[PDB]
Amino acid sequence: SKPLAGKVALTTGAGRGIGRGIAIELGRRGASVVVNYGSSSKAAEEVVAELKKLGAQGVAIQADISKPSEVVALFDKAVSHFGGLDFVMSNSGMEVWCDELEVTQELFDKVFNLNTRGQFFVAQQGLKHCRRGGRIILTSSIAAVMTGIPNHALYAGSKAAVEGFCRAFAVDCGAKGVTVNCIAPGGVKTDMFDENSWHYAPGGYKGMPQEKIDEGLANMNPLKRIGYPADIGRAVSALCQEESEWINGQVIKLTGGGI
Amino acid sequence: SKPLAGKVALTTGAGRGIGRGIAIELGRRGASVVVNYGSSSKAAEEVVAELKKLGAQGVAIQADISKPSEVVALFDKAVSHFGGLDFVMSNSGMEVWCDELEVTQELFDKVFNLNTRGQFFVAQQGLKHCRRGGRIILTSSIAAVMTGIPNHALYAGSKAAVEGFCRAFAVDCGAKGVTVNCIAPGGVKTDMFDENSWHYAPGGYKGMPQEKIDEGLANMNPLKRIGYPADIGRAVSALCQEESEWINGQVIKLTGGGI
Amino acid sequence: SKPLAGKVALTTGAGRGIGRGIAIELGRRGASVVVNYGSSSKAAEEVVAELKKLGAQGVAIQADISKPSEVVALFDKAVSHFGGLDFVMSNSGMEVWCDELEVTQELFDKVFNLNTRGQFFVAQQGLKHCRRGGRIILTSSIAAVMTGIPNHALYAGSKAAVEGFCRAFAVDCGAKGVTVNCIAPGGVKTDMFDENSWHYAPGGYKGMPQEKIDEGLANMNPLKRIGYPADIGRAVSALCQEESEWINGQVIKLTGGGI
Amino acid sequence: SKPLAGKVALTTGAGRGIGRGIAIELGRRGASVVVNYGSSSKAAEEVVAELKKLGAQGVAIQADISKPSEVVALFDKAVSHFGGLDFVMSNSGMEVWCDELEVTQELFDKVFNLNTRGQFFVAQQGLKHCRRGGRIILTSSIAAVMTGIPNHALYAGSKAAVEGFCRAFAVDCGAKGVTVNCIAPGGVKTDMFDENSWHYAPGGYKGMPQEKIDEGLANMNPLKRIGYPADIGRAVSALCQEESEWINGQVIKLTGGGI
Ligand SMILES: NC(=O)C1=CN([C@@H]2O[C@H](COP(=O)(O)OP(=O)(O)OC[C@H]3O[C@@H](n4cnc5c(N)ncnc54)[C@H](OP(=O)(O)O)[C@@H]3O)[C@@H](O)[C@H]2O)C=CC1
Ligand SMILES: NC(=O)C1=CN([C@@H]2O[C@H](COP(=O)(O)OP(=O)(O)OC[C@H]3O[C@@H](n4cnc5c(N)ncnc54)[C@H](OP(=O)(O)O)[C@@H]3O)[C@@H](O)[C@H]2O)C=CC1
Ligand SMILES: NC(=O)C1=CN([C@@H]2O[C@H](COP(=O)(O)OP(=O)(O)OC[C@H]3O[C@@H](n4cnc5c(N)ncnc54)[C@H](OP(=O)(O)O)[C@@H]3O)[C@@H](O)[C@H]2O)C=CC1
Ligand SMILES: NC(=O)C1=CN([C@@H]2O[C@H](COP(=O)(O)OP(=O)(O)OC[C@H]3O[C@@H](n4cnc5c(N)ncnc54)[C@H](OP(=O)(O)O)[C@@H]3O)[C@@H](O)[C@H]2O)C=CC1
Ligand SMILES: O=C1CCc2cccc3c2N1CC3
Ligand SMILES: O=C1CCc2cccc3c2N1CC3
Ligand SMILES: O=C1CCc2cccc3c2N1CC3
Ligand SMILES: O=C1CCc2cccc3c2N1CC3
Repeated sequence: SKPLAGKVALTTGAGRGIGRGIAIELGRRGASVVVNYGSSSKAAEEVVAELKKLGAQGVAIQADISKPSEVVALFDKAVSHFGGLDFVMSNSGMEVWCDELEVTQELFDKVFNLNTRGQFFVAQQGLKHCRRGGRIILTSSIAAVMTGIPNHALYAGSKAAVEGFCRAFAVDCGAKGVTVNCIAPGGVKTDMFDENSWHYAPGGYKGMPQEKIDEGLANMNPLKRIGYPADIGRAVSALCQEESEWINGQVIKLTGGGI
Repeated sequence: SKPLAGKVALTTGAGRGIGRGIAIELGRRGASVVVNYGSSSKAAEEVVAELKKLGAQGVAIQADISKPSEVVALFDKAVSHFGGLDFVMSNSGMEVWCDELEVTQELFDKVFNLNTRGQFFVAQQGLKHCRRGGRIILTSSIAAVMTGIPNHALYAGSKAAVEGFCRAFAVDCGAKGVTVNCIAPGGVKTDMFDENSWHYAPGGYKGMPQEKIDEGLANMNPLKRIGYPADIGRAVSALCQEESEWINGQVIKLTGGGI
Repeated sequence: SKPLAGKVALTTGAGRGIGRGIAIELGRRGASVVVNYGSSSKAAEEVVAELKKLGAQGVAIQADISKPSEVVALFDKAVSHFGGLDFVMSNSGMEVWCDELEVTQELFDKVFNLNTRGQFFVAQQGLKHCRRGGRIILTSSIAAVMTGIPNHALYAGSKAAVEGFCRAFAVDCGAKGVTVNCIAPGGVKTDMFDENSWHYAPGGYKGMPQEKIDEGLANMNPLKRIGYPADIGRAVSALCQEESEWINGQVIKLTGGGI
Repeated sequence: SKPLAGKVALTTGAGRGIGRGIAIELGRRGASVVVNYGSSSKAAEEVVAELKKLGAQGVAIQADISKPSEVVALFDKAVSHFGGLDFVMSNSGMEVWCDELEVTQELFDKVFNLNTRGQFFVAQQGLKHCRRGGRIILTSSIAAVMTGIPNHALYAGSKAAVEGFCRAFAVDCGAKGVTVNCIAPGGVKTDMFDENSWHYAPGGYKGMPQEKIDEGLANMNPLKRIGYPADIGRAVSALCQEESEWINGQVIKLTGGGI
C-alpha cells in the first residue's frame, strides 16, 4: 500500500489544514515529506510526528512563502536533507474579503505575494529540482471561477493567476519529465473553512452557526458531505502516482461534485 | 499492485484501441472486466486472453452501443456473469468528417446514436447497477473544445454533449455513492488515430506519412511523445481508485499537456 | 436608430418567449424578420403585427424544427419571400426533467431532435444561405455548464452539444464571411421560465409561488432583477451589428451576471 | 451613427496600439475620451488630434498605471476635466518571455504591477466613479488559457488573474448599475504584435519575417485575415452600448475565430 515508496515530497503550509492532510496522505503511501510552515512550528512538528507513527519520514522546515529568497532557501534545505525531490505541492494561501474601494496597495501586495508570487517561485523551484517522473501541483480554488461572490476580487484574481501558471509550467517542465497540474478545491474542513465558509453557504450570513453552514454545504454536495483534508490528500496522492502521467497542464476541481 | 482487486469493470468497445488499453490496465490492477465489442469479436476474445495472462478475469460480450435496448441487455448479461458492477467506462465512438452542407439526417443520427445517445444509456445503466464506491467515466475529446478544425461539427457536438451528461449524472449518482467523470483525450495511437490524425497535425494534409504526423504531434507535446492506449488506461485506473473519490462531475483532459 | 437597416433575419420559434423578444429587437433596429413558429400560428402573426407597428417587415412561416426537411423548407420559403438572408437566430427549444433511469429512447430522441439536431440543420441552412457579413447565433443555456442540478442530463447534454457546433461552424462559415456564436442565457421571463424556474431558484421546490421565485432569482443577480426577452434581443442585436465582427466562435453567457 | 453620444470614456494606454484603436472607435461613436498614456505623450496628443478630426472630444493625461496612487490621480483628473465617467477601458499591458528559472522577484513584480495590479486599481476607480449604465472592461488575452507556449508563465498568470477580477467586480458593481467584462484578444496588429507574434505563429521562430508571420496567422483565421486595433475598438464599442447590458461578468475572446 506504498505506491510512492522512495519518493520525496515537499508541501508548503503543511503544518495544518489541507497542507497537513496532503502531507499525511503522501506519507501514508511511502513518500518522505518536507513539512514547510510559515509560523506554525508546533503544528508542523506534530505532523512530522504523525508521519513517523505512519512509518513515514518527515522534516519541518520554516520558510515564509511570500518571500522568494526564503522559497529558494526552503528548497536548498529540503534537498540537503533528503537528497532530491520528486513532488512539490504548492499549498500555502490566505482568504481575503474586502470592499474593493477599500483595498490598498499594501493589502493587494500581501495577498498576491503569498497566493500568487509564492506559488510562482515554488513552481520555479520545482522545475529547478524535481527529478524525472516528478510532479508539481499548484493550488487554486473554485472561487477563481465562481460567480455571485462579493468583496472577493483579490482572492479570485490571486487564485485564477495560478491556473495560468499551471499551463505555462507544464510546457516548461516537459523536457525534465515533470508534470504540472493545479487543484481547485471546493469547501474543505479547516481553519480557513471555519472562518470563511459562511460566505459560500446558500443563504449564508456572518454569524451563522458552523453546524448549519456544514449542513447547508453538505446538502449541496452529491456525496452529501463536506470535504476534509484527507479527501484532498487522497486525490493529490493519486495525481502523484506514475499512473497520472498523462494528466498534465490541467486545473482539476476537487469538490466531490459540490461547492 | 492490485488496488482494484475484487472490483468489476465494464468497458464499451474494449476489443481494440483505447477501450482495450483501459480494459488491460484495469485488469492488470485487479479488476474483472466485461469486454464489450460491437463487431470485433476476435479482438475482444484476444483481450480476454491478454487479461488471463495478466491473471485477470474477463468476458467478451457483444452489444451494439448505438441501440439502447442492446445497452440494457449488455448490462443484464454483465451482471449475470460477474454478479454486480463497480466501474463503467463508456468508450465506444466514431470519428466523422463532413462538409456541413452535405450532412444528412442519416449521418447525423448515426453519429449521435453512438457517440452521444449510446453514452447516455451506458451512464443510465451505470446509475442502475454500479455499487457504492463505483465509478462511471464518459469519453469526450479535446476536439469538443478545439477551435480551427473544419468539417467537424458532428464530432465536436456529439462529444461536447457528453460533458453536459457528466455534470448531470454526477448529481444523479450521488445518493448511490458513485462518481461520474469524463475524460477528454488528445491524440492516442489507435486505428482511429491512424485514420484521422492528419486533421490534427500542424500543417497536416490528407496523405501525410504517418511517421511525419507522429513526429509533428509528439513535438507539440511537453513530454515529447504521442499518447498510447496504456496512458489512458493508467489514468482511468487512477480515477477508479478509492483515492479519486473527491474528483466528481469533472471533464479531465488526458493529453500529456499536448494535442 | 436602425443599425440593421436592409438586413434580413430568420428566428426559429419567434412566436413567443425569447424568440419573440429577439425578433422584435432586430426589427426595431431595421431588420426584416422571418418569424418561424412550430405550432403557435396566432402568436406568430401577433409578432408580425408588432413588427409592423414598429415599422419593420415580417412574415410568419410554420416549420417543425425537429424535422430537418422542414428546416430546409423553412429557409427556401424565407429566401423566396425576402430574397436572401443575413442573420439566423437558432432559438427553438424545450426544457425537460426526468429521472435518468426513466428516460426512454423516445424521450431522448424528442429532446435531441429539437434542441440539438434542429440547431445543426438551422446552422447548415445559415451556412448555405447567409450573405457576407452575416451572422448565425445558436442557443445553449447556462444549464449546459451548471453543477448541482438533478434529473437534467437530457437538457444539459442537448445544449452543451450546440456549443461544439458553434466552434465548428465558425470555422466552416469563415470563407463566406459569416460569424457563428452561441448565446447561453440565465433565467429569462417566458413560459418556459414560469414552468421551470423553481428548479433553479435557491431553495426552490415544486409549488413555490412564482413571485417568490422571481425575487430569489433577482436577488442573486448583480443588477437586482430577472432578465426578459428584450434583454436577450438587445444583446443579440449588438452581436448582429458590423461592430461585432471580431467576436466569432464564442459561447457568450447572457445572464446580467446572475443565474 | 453616434450611439455613445454624451458618454465619457477613459482608456489606459490609449496613445498607441489597441488602446488607440479603442479610443478612436469610441470617439467615432460619440464618446468624449480620456487618452491615458504612460510615456508616449506625443502619440497620445496625436490620438486627441485624430479624435478632433472625427468630431470627438479628447484629452491626454499621463499616469503610470503600474503605480496605484497615479491611477487614482488619473481618475481625479479625468473627472475634473469631463465631469464624470461612464466607460473605463483597462488596456495598458506588457508582453514578457523568460526562462522560468531566470525570473527574478523584480521581473515578477514589474509584470504583475502593470498587467494585474494596475487593472485592479483601474477597476476600483471605475467602481468609484462610473455612472449608472456604465461599463468597465478589463484586458486579458487568449494566452491566459492557451497551451503549448513556453517561457510565458508571467504573462499567462498576470492575464488569467484579471479574468478572476472581472467576475468579482461584476458582482461588486451591480448596485451601481455598471457591468464588468473582460476581453481576451487573439493577435492584433500593433507594436506588441510585431515584437512578439513569432511566438504564436505555427512553426514560428525568432527572426521569421513579419510578412510570413502575418500570413501564417491569417491562414489560421476563419476570416482569413489578422485582427487590427479597429476590430477590437468596434467590439468594445458594441459592449459599451446600452444593448449589451445583459452581458456581465464575462470573459469574451476577440479573435475573429482565429489565434
Ligand atoms: N479550505 C477550503 O475550503 C479551501 C482552501 N483552498 C486553498 O487551499 C490552501 C490551504 O487552505 P487551508 O488549509 O484551508 O488553510 P488554513 O488557513 O487552514 O491554513 C493555510 C496554510 O497556509 C500556510 N501559510 C500561510 N502563510 C504562509 C506563509 N507566509 N508562509 C508559509 N506558509 C504559510 C499556513 O501555515 P502557517 O500557520 O505556518 O502560516 C497554513 O499551513 C490555500 O491555498 C487555500 O486558499 C482552496 C479552496 C478551498
Ligand atoms: N484515438 C484518439 O486520439 C482519440 C479517441 N477518442 C475517443 O476515444 C474512444 C475510443 O477511440 P479509439 O480507441 O481511438 O477508437 P477506434 O476507432 O480505434 O476503436 C473504437 C471502438 O469503438 C467501438 N465501437 C464502435 N462502434 C461500436 C458499436 N456500435 N457498438 C459497440 N462498440 C463500438 C469499436 O469496437 P468494434 O470494432 O467492435 O465496433 C472500437 O472498440 C472514442 O470514443 C473516440 O472518439 C477521443 C480523443 C482522442
Ligand atoms: N427562458 C429561459 O430562462 C431560458 C431559455 N433558454 C433557451 O432559449 C430558447 C427559448 O426559450 P423560451 O423562449 O423561454 O421558451 P418557451 O417554451 O417560452 O418557447 C419556446 C419556443 O420554441 C418553439 N418551438 C418549440 N418546438 C418547436 C418546434 N418543434 N418547431 C419550431 N419551433 C418550436 C416554440 O414555438 P411553438 O409554440 O410554435 O412551438 C416557442 O416559440 C430555448 O432554446 C430555451 O432552451 C436558455 C436559457 C434560459
Ligand atoms: N497585440 C496583441 O496581439 C494582443 C494584445 N493584448 C493586450 O492588449 C493590451 C494592449 O496591447 P498592444 O496595444 O498590442 O500593446 P503595445 O505594446 O503596442 O502598447 C501597449 C500600451 O500599454 C501602455 N502602457 C505600458 N505601460 C504603461 C504604464 N506603465 N502606464 C500607462 N500605460 C502603459 C503603452 O503606452 P506608453 O507607450 O505610454 O507606455 C501602450 O499604449 C495589452 O494589455 C496586451 O497585453 C492581448 C492579446 C493580444
Ligand atoms: O476558497 C475557499 C475558501 C474557503 C471556503 C469555504 C467553503 C466553500 C468554499 C471555500 N472556498 C471555495 C469554496
Ligand atoms: O478525437 C480525436 C480523434 C483522433 C485524433 C488524432 C490526433 C489528435 C487528436 C485526435 N482527436 C483529438 C485530438
Ligand atoms: O435553461 C433554462 C431554462 C429555464 C430557466 C429558469 C430559471 C433560470 C434558468 C433557466 N435556465 C437556465 C437558468
Ligand atoms: O497576448 C498576445 C500578445 C501578442 C500576440 C501576437 C500574436 C498572437 C497572439 C498574441 N497574443 C495572444 C495571441
